[PDB]
Amino acid sequence: GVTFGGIPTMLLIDVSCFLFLILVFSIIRRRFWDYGRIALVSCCPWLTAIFRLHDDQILEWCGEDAIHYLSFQRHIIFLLVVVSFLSLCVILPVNLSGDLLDKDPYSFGRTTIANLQTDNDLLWLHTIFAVIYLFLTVGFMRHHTQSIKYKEENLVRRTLFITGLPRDARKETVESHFRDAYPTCEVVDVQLCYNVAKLIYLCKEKKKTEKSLTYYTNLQVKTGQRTLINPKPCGQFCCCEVLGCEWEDAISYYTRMKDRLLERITEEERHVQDQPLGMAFVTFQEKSMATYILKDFNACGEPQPSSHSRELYTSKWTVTFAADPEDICWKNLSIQGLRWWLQWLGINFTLFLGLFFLTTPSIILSTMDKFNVTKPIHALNNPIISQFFPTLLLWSFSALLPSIVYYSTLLESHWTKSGENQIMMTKVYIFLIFMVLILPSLGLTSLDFFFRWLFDKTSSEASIRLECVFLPDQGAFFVNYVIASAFIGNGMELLRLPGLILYTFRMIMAKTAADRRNVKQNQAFQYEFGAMYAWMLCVFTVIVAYSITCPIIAPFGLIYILLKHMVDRHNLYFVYLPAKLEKGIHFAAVNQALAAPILCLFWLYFFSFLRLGMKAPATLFTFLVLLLTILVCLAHTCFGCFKHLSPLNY
Repeated sequence: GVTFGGIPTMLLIDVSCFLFLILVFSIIRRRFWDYGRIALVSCCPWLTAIFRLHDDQILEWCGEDAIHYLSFQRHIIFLLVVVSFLSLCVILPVNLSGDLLDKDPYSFGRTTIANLQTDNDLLWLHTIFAVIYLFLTVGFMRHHTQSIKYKEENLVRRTLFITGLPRDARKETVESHFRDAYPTCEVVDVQLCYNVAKLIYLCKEKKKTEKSLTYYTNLQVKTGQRTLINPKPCGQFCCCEVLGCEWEDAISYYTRMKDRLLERITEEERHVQDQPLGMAFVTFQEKSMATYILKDFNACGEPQPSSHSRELYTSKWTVTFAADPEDICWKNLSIQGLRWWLQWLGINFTLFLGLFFLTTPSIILSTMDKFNVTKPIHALNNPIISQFFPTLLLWSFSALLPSIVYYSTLLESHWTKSGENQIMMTKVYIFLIFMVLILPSLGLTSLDFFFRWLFDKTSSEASIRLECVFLPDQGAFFVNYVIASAFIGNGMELLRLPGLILYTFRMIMAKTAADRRNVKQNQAFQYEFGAMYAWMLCVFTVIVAYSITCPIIAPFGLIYILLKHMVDRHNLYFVYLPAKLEKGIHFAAVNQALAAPILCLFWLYFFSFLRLGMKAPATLFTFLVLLLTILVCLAHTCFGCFKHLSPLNY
């Protein structure tokens, strides 16, 4: 646009959408069955509960994982404050002090690294600031890691989760082994695991039926008469008497349902003892001896046999440090061995095969156009559904692709919630870093095209795609992306429109008023750390990568992180029941945060390669910094994934 790269108009549109979303949420928060405060049922009260909520209140009402998440967000806020100061006060004047682009005062290109000549000997300032950004990111994330570790030392954990037991072991034999082979440890109790998933589900259904029964008994006794109900999907409505939907006594119906639940309960009680899960929860009297056994097993095989060794297949065990009882997924704890791995290689391999060729909405849409999918629509339908259907399709594809990557991890079974969240964070962040940042920056549309251009080796007339990175339209595109994530993205995260749709569908498809109450008290679910970390890290990566190339994205990134911190302080309390995950997802998020300074260094290395060329001083300096910061971080990942093998860690 003729204005500042479309930033004024797009910012006005996004802030208007944010205000409208705030208005809609303020209207619907308590009216839509307390959807905006759904975790509390499991003068703006919601707006003043994020500026008055202390950290001690959050530590109690949301867990220590929420505290770690909010401390990470606050550290990112401070880092972005420092980055915005440095950029806006040094790099932006330097970029504006250039004549390589048009002299229009209201021009976005003037505020980019492309405005400076190759012989200005001032791109050294940009490279030095890239190194400074890397150092600042490392320092702030190490401060956050120090904060996590002080809460990671005790953990009051003494239970060890052992898998690989034969389906013939007993508590007596397990205790006999742990006594005969390790005389210095005091075993409290061994809890063999059985396939208690259907049993738990039926127990929960029985409890819900019990609450419905007591509701319809208290109501009956207080009103002096019973209540008519119509058990059928969408049976509350259509008061006209029709066949199929009949009005039947509530007390008798709920009593029959409770009796059937009880018969299934006792049948599953009988049948659950015949399906051992080949696992055990051995809890010791001291974390010292628990860690001693953990070092004995996982740190090197097992160099201490016992009398009950062959009968237990001690060499086949996999002793872990266990997890919180409420983060263990007994529903999908029953898949082991070659399974969960055939499923992993059937889910994630299919996802990789699909995404490798259809990573972006652009390539997905262009495939449809080539295969004459949009031809029936675009035959002759007036200009409206011709210029608006393709853009409507691209937004939809964005959402759907992120969401499919997400669900391949809501699948994958993932025995523990902490294990599910860490893999989800890794998969979603890696996919987003390519769908959002790398491929659109380079002008590509899929990972197949990315690797075809790379050839896995520097060859041919390359380094032309490395100009779409620094055009004064890619920078404005990502500035507008950060603005949208700041206002539209955070407004939609506050509103939770798809969740509201599903909640309304569940409520309307409820048999009775008691059935409408069990939905309200069970709608709230644990906060999706990892799922939210990946999005936050993706936007942060965009901000940092384009913080020097275009020193205008920094204030908008600061605005985005402030608004996201507010929205997450709101959602962790009014919504999103507390989660008890292992303190490893936070470390993984800290490790994945360095990809943003790494990609900033990549951007500046690309610029140096384009202008000064290979073997130039600035280019070689940036390349050396990139190689060092990647090897240090890569060796930092091969350290964590192999730390338990070191006896020093124990």
